[PDB]
Amino acid sequence: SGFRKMAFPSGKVEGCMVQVTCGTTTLNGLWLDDVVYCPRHVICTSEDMLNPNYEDLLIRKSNHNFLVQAGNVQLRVIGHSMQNCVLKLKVDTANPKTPKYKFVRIQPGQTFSVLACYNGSPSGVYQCAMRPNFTIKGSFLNGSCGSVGFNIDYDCVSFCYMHHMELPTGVHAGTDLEGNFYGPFVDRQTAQAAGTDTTITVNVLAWLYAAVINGDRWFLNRFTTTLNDFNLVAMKYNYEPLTQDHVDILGPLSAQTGIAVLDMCASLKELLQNGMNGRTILGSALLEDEFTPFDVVRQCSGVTFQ
Amino acid sequence: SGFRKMAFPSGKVEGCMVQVTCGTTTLNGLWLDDVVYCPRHVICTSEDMLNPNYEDLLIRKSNHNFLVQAGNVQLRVIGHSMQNCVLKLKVDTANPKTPKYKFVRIQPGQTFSVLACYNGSPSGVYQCAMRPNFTIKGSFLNGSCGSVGFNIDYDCVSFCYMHHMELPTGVHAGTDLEGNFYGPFVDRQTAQAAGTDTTITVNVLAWLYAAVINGDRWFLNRFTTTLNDFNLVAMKYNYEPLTQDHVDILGPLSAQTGIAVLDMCASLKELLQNGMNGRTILGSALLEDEFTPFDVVRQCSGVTFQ
Ligand SMILES: *[C@@](O)(c1nc2cc(F)ccc2s1)[C@H](C[C@@H]1CCNC1=O)NC(=O)[C@@H]1[C@@H]2[C@H](CN1C(=O)[C@@H](NC(=O)C(F)(F)F)C(C)(C)C)C2(C)C
Ligand SMILES: *[C@@](O)(c1nc2cc(F)ccc2s1)[C@H](C[C@@H]1CCNC1=O)NC(=O)[C@@H]1[C@@H]2[C@H](CN1C(=O)[C@@H](NC(=O)C(F)(F)F)C(C)(C)C)C2(C)C
Repeated sequence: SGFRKMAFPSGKVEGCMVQVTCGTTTLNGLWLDDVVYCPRHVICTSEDMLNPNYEDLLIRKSNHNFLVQAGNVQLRVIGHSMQNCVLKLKVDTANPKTPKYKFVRIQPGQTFSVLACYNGSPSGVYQCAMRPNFTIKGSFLNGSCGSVGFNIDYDCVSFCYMHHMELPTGVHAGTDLEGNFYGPFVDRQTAQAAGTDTTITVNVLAWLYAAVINGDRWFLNRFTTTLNDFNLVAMKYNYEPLTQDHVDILGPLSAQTGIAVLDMCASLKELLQNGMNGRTILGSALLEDEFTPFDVVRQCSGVTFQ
Repeated sequence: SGFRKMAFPSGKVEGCMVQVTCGTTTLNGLWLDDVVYCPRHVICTSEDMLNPNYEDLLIRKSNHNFLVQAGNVQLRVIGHSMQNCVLKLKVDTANPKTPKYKFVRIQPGQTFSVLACYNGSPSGVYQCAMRPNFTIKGSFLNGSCGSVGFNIDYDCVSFCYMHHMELPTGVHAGTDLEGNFYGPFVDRQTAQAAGTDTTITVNVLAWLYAAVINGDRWFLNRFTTTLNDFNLVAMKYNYEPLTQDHVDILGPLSAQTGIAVLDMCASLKELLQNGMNGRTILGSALLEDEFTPFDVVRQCSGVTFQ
């Protein structure tokens, strides 16, 4: 038992990180086969990013303006292409440490691991969720751009995020590995707002199930409720509406605990309406919404990868 | 900014994990140079662990009773030695993926990363602290024994923990890489209590500093206090006493924020005495004590390793 925010093992991604320099700007890139991916604003300078014309900027730029280093070793760039908000640099050496991999665009409420990197070197790894408003609550300093977020499916790495920016509220925004932002963000230094965040209801439920599984059951009450009625209370607290797809996704946890989703919902309604009363659930004094059902299933079944 | 429980990148340890089998018992071992380390109770069976005589058990045991696998590849064991609560199996192949490494016995209040493993394969990585009472609050299922805890200093891996058991309170216990338990625990299935846990005061302060650094400063009051007076309140809440060594260790954070440790202490005293009032600090509704000053320094400066 016990319950921790767990990240995937980062070994397979660590071998893919490199440093990309264009003039004085340095950030991280991702080296897969003979291609390096990084944010296109590597080609901008720190003090003129208010509203870049990326096309014009990129036009002063040749293959040789791009310094790519993997550890000590410099790579030769033989080709460059802009794709949405990402630059792709063709290099002359396939990464010998390339994992099996794909590129996926994740959905709001899914989780993934971030390998936070500086100057192309790994600093740390943590787990994050794509919020409903397509931000993440990461931990990212200057130099972190180009750090990636991923999942591991057995031996396969699914890359889903590349870091680009921090928004005024101190949350973070970025793209998929095709260069397309999650959310309405753009890669210029301008005031940009995320909308209202909402709680990922299905995640909160999974976490309530994990609680039960771990023996923490104080909050289970003696009521049940309806989807419709639950959803009336959900909406008022800025919880995402629960659908029957959510109910069915929780099926394993439901089955494993013997507690029907709508019972667990009733418990949740009371926690929403009366707060925790200074108690904790799995050591937390707030309702956690950054574990998917899938996450909970695996931390309570021991899923492995390498 | 932002503030996350961050683990070290796990790549260098992932290449060291193997599966160790003795009869029907399987757990994880750590393969460094030509030696595999694992818990000695790999030689016991699931249902007779009430009070093993490890010496007698080990005596029915020969090199060939030990099945060591690294992925598909079986390793040949040419020698075995019991050291305290660990078994050391000499193998005929040096791990080609051995990192630079040392073995350290950590102190209560230090943090480290855990690579939780099953059947010799990595499942996940998270950060943990050695509690004052020498437990950890991990996330560990059946099969997790032999998973290790570590730090990275630049390119060097310092192994500090090997997992052994879960205690009745749902916390976890284990040894250093020499086989010596942290705390008064022993490797038999018997009711065993950890004493009272205490909060790691210096960590809570570092986390208050991280809060300030991130712009979350609501809790800063207009008082100061004395070590002595602070310590009077500390003791009543089961906080570890703060010493001048602690004060001096917080020096970087102190200097970087302009807030003297004893001011921050005064703020902490009020939080202890009046609670948070339903507010949060770095998104938490409790006082976090699992980040060292060192941890905070690095998540707020971008320390890298590979
Ligand atoms: C990342 O590492 C990058 N740094 C640089 C430096 C250059 F010189 C060129 C290109 C890049 S990308 C930055 C990561 C953030 C630093 C602080 N926390 C981080 O996550 N990303 C940026 O600095 C990013 C780039 C320009 C302005 N950025 C921002 O993140 C800024 N935010 C915003 O303007 C907004 F809209 F509020 F989000 C800011 C104020 C620096 C935090 C661009 C968006 C291209
Ligand atoms: C680990 O993976 C191991 N499993 C086995 C299985 C065998 F057949 C032989 C040896 C081993 S070591 C176990 C990890 C725990 C399982 C549940 N959560 C875990 O962290 N470790 C043990 O099962 C451990 C070993 C015997 C009894 N152990 C306990 O952890 C038990 N706790 C206690 O008895 C005490 F004192 F309360 F702590 C228990 C009740 C199974 C959780 C020994 C201590 C050698």
